[PDB]
Amino acid sequence: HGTRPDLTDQPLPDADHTWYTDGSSLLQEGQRKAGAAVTTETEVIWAKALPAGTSAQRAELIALTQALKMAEGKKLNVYTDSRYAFATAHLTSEGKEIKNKDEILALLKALFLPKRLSIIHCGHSAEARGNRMADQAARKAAITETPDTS
Ligand SMILES: [Mg+2]
Repeated sequence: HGTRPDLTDQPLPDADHTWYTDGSSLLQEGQRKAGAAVTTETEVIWAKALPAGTSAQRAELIALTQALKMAEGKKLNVYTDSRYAFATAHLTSEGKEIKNKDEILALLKALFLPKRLSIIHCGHSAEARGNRMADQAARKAAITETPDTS
């Protein structure tokens, strides 16, 4: 499925990591704030504010890419509530005239870092709690932290 032949959409039965990702972009009194995060069901393992103006879609790609990078050499089940990020990870060919070009390139390269990988798209279950955790962490970073650029 996609550029990476063994990529599955169903959870691996023996993953080393089960992570949740989210990218956020909120309009706070006319100012565009953004953030991204990677979490386990209950703990934040990476989160940061992104440059002013960063769109939600761009932030979503950045978060998923970070998860892939941190899981290099391991078996990863990673969740995303972004249809856009999920679909992008399955692209096999695209032109230069596309939005978020740099982020897409980084994602496509990162797909090959994990030993085994499942990217899953989407309550009171563990997966619902994890997705909610990533959402809260990305929004918290966007609203309460300062970005490294801009
Ligand atoms: Mg999302």
